Amino acid sequence: PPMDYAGSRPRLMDHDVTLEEIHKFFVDYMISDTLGVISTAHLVHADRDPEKARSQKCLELANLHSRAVDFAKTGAPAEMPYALKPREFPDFLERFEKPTYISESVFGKLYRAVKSSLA
Amino acid sequence: STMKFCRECNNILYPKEDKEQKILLYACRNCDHQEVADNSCVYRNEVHHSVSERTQILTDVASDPTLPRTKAVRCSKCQHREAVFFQATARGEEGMTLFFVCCNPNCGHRWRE
Amino acid sequence: QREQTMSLYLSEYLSKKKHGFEYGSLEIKNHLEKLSFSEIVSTSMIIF
Amino acid sequence: AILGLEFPYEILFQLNALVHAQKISLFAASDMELIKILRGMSLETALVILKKLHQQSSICYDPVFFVKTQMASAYKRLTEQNIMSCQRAYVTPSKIYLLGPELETANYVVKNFAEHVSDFMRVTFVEEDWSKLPANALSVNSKEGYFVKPSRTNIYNRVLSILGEGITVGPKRFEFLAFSASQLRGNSVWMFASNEKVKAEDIREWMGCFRKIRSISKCAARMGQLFSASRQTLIVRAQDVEQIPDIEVTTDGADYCFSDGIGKISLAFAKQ
Ligand SMILES: [Zn+2]
Ligand SMILES: [Zn+2]
Repeated sequence: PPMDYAGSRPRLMDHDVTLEEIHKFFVDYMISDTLGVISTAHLVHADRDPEKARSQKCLELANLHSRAVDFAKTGAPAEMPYALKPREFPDFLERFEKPTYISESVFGKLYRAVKSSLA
Repeated sequence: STMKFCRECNNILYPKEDKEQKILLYACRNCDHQEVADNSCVYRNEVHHSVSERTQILTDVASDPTLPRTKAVRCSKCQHREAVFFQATARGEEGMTLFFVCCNPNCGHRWRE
Repeated sequence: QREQTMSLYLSEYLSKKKHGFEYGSLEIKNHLEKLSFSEIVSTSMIIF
Repeated sequence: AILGLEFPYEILFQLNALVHAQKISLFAASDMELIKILRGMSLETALVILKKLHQQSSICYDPVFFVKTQMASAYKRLTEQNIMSCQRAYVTPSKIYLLGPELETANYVVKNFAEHVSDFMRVTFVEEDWSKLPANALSVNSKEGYFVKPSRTNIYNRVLSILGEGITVGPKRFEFLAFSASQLRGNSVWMFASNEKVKAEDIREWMGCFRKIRSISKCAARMGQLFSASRQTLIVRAQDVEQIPDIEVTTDGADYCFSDGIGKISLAFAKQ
């Protein structure tokens, strides 16, 4: 069964916009914007543990990703936890500075095959 | 709750209503002196519920209840499931929004719904 | 007994909505809790 | 105030962008001889020599010798392929960078506002290395009291002041109009210089009435959604409208709506 699509409650002001709150929202979009890191963390976590996309970690990651996608329409920050960060990256990424670990999943097999083909 | 004394009799005045004059007057029962009233106010009391004097300390009246605690929501900065939830209005928003404050003594983090 | 403690449990259909149990409990508390009129009024007076 | 003349805005903007680039220093272009020479000259040849000097990668120490040795369509372009010239500005915490009249696609606003093409300016906020601003550069976290309270930095106030007052380049001052949904992720925003004929408020009230929406993010999204590139067609009046009921089913206490953005069209209208 698919995940629920129930979004966050809308935030309605008691007065009209004074052209300053829109600027505050625009500036605040730069901070607490974890849209790009949630997908990478989910991919890394799915690569690491077996029976991927079945544990509660993947469900929480999907919920956070949906909330972050909905952040553009409703002002609800994603609030990415610190303990959910990957801290490890597979071989098929451009994060050379970050620690790189050998991946043994289907993506790792594809990367090994393409490396053997190009070499 | 407003008592005044006549300038001639120096006794307590009793409020009364005159049908012909249709005005508020004060008269004392000792001397026949009816003075004019000011502001047409005969009673004024600040509503206070301190009827149990010298008894609210021994007996827990529970005037300020404690906020409820839940163990379903999980905090972000720490992996602690216990948090307090309550409803309060925002700075400018209209309506009630559910808040969450982490109960971990070492976390001290609060967030919205 | 004067205290007459009771116990009410929430239904299982509120789990579908996000944070449904908390909202339901808060609505029930706001609905069936006594709030006297004296706690709302600040100044009481009689004017002719 | 140093110039104090009728110098054109476009040439001044090109010179300022050239100074911003690592081609000519500020003092080398602030001399009286350069402005005196460039004040009286044909516009097309002046633009040609300016772009010829700007395109060279070498740092030109003395542009006077270089410029001495060197010596309508917008409407049809918009109607054909929506080709417009836009001024792109990069705002950094240290300085500002102007790219210039880079040719790009056209949106709906410039279709009905094709006169003030130079007034539109795309402004994005980046770091010194023209990268996305990190989270620690704005509102760093700090624990004061019982709970953690974020503390705004000077860059936050600088961005707020820039968005409020605006950028003053020559005889212009660009205000804030709106930002699209795509630009919100890219940290970009449109700016328009106020003019006697039309101002920012005029376009704001012409696009629509946004006081009905009481939400902050929703109002901005609905104001900026009318900026995607689209091709012009015929005009449809308001008398050829109708209201048809939609469908909505509630199962297991969940509101599920089928008709979210669906619609109907005829064959003659599709052919037209
Ligand atoms: Zn008396
Ligand atoms: Zn916590």
